[PDB]
Amino acid sequence: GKIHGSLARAGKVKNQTPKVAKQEKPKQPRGRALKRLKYTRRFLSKKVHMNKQPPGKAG
Amino acid sequence: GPLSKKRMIIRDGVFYAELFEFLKRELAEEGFSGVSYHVTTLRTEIVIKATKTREVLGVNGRRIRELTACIQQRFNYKEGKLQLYVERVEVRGLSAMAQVESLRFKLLSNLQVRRAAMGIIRYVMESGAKGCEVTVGGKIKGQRAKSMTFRDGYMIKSGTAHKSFVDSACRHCYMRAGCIGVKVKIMLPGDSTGRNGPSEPLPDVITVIEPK
Amino acid sequence: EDAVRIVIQKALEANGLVRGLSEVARTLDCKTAHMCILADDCEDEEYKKLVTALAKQGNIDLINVEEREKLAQWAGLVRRDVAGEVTKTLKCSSVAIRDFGERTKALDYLLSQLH
Amino acid sequence: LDQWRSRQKIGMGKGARCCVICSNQKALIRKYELNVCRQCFRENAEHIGFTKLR
Amino acid sequence: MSTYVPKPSRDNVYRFFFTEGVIACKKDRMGTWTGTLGGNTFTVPCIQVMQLMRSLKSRNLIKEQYAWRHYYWTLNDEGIAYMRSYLHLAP
Amino acid sequence: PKKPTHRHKLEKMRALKYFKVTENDDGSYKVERTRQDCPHPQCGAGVYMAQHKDRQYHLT
RNA sequence: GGAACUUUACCAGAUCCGGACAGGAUGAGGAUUGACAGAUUGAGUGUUCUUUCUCGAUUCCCUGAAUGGUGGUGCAUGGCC
Ligand SMILES: [Mg+2]
Ligand SMILES: [Mg+2]
Repeated sequence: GKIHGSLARAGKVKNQTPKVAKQEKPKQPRGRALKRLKYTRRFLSKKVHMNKQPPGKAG
Repeated sequence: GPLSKKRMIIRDGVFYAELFEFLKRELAEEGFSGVSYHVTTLRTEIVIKATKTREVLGVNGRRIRELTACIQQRFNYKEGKLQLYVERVEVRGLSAMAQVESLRFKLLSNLQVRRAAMGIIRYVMESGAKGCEVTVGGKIKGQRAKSMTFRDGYMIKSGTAHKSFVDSACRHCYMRAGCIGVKVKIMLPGDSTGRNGPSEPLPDVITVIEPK
Repeated sequence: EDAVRIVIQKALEANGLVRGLSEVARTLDCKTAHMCILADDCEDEEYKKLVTALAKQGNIDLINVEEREKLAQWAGLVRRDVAGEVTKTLKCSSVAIRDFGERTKALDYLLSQLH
Repeated sequence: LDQWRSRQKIGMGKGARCCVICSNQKALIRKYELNVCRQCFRENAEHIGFTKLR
Repeated sequence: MSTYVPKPSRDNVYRFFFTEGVIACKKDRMGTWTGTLGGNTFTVPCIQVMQLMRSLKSRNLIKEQYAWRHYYWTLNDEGIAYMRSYLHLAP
Repeated sequence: PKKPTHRHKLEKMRALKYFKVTENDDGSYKVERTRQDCPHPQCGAGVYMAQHKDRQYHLT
C-alpha cells in the first residue's frame, strides 16, 4: 500500500534492541582533578585526533 | 615419437608462462622483474631479474636453493639439469614490474594513496624515464569506489609500438575493506643496447642530421 | 630397570617398536621380535604370562620390571603439558623390541639372560 | 565405501578436462593440446607467445 | 581417496621433505605424488600430502605458495628444528 | 525416516584375538593358536581368521 | 552455453569430511581404520544393524574455531569486456 508505517509499530526498534548493560569502570576524578587528567593526556603526553579509533571495516 | 615443432613451441610457452607465475607470487617482495631461461644439453639455465638480490638469494643462497628445487620437483628435472641465477636490474626506475609491487606495499602499510603514488612518479622520473603513469582504482575514499590516475612526462598509448617503449604491470592490493588494483606504466627512455628501452627512435621522430 | 630406559629410546628412533597387548603377542608367535620387556607385577588377566610362553618357546629374550604403570615414562606415551609433568599414565605393560641397540645392548646381555 | 569418485575415475567427459592455470572446466582451449581456459588464456597469451597481429 | 594418513607414509614423506627441503604437489585429488630418496618409490597419493601439509601449516611450520595447479611447501627455521626431532637426527 | 548410527569400532575387552590352554610353559611346547591364516594372500604372518559361524575372516 | 553420465549450478535420495590447529575428558589393560557372509538398501553400497577379525596412534568424543561453496550482494570492489 501507500503507507508502510502504523501506530501499532510504535517503539519497534527500542523493544528489539538487544539490551546490553554498562560495565563496572571505577570512577574518574571529579572537579579540579578531572581537569588535571584532561590536561596531562592532551598536552604533557604527546592533526591531533582526540578520539582515534582502531581500524574497522573501512580500513 | 617426438612432438611436432608446432607442439613444442606450445609447451615451451606454457613452461615460461607457468614459471613466470610462480616467481611473480614468490618474489613479489623481492622486487621480481622477469625470467629468461636458456635450454641446452647438460643444463637448463634460469636467470631471475630482481631488485633485492640479497633476499632472493638466501643467507648462503638458501632462498634460491629452495626456489631451485621447487622448479625441479614440479617440472621433473633431474640432478644437474636445472641451474638458477639471479641478476639485478641496473636502474630499478625503468622496471614497471618492480615499482608496482612497491606501490602495492605502500598502500598495504596504510599510507595515503596520493602520497604513495607521487613517490613512485618522483622516483621513476628522476631515474631517467621519459614518462610515467600510475592508476589506483578501488575503494580509495569510502564505501563507493573511485579511480585516480597520476601522470608526468610523455606516454605513447595508441600505437602498436607502445609494446616496445612502455613497460606495464598491474597488481592487486588486498585492503581490509575490499580490493584495490594499482597499475604502473613507464615509458622507456633510451638504451640503444637494449639495457632498458629500444635501439631505434620513436616511429614518428624524423631527426634530420646536420651536414659536415 | 634404568638400563632398560636407554635401550628403548634408541628403539623409538628406528623404527620399529611394538607396544602393549598386542601384535607383540603376534610377533612372538612369529618369533620375529628379538627382545622384549613386560610387567613383573600382576595385573589384568592375572598376568597370564602367555608372553612368558611365547618368548621362551620362540627362544626370545624376556625381562621383567615391577612397575607396569609408569613403565616407559621416557618414551612419552602419556600426555604432556608441556610446562609441567606428565598426567595420568596409561597401561603400556608389555613392550616388544626388534630394534637398535648399539649403546647399552651389550650391557643387556648380562645376568646370563635366557641363553 | 570407496565408490568415492568412481565417475571421475573414468576420464571421458567434460568433467575430466580442466584449465591447467585456472582449475575450471568450462570453455577451455584444446587446440594444439593447450588445455587452458578461455578467459585464463587472454591473460597469458603474451607469455605463451601469442600476440594479436591482426 | 582418504586423508587418513598411515604412519609409514608420514615419516616417509617427512624423510623426503627434510632432505630436499621442499615438496611440490599437484592439486589433483585422484592422482599420486612421487618423491625420491634414491629409489623414487613413494607413490603417495596427493590427497594425503595435502592433509600432512595442512596440519603442518596450521602449526605454522611451513611456508605455502600456490601456482597454477601446484603447491610449493618449504620448511622454516622452526620447521627444520621440528623436523629433526621427529626423525631423531643430529644437528 | 530414522537416522542411522554412524558406527564406531567395538572394543574387544582386553582381547583382540587369542591363543590356547596350559599357560605353565615348562619347556615342552609353544602355545597353540585358535584360528588360522591361509597365507600369501596377502601377509599370512599375524593374520588370524574370524569365526563367523566357524567360516572365515585382511584379506588375506 | 552443440549439457545423455560428468559437466551441474536444479530436483528426489544416499555417502564422505576435504571440521586444520588448539583446550578438556576416554586411551595402548586399545584411540581407532577397514571389511567376508546375511538383514537393511535403488545398490554382490559394511551406510547401518548382526557377526568377529584386521589397522596400530594417523583417529575419535566434547569446546573453541577454522576451510569450502557455480551461496547472496556486479548497487561494496579489483581485473577484463
Ligand atoms: Mg646460486
Ligand atoms: Mg587434440
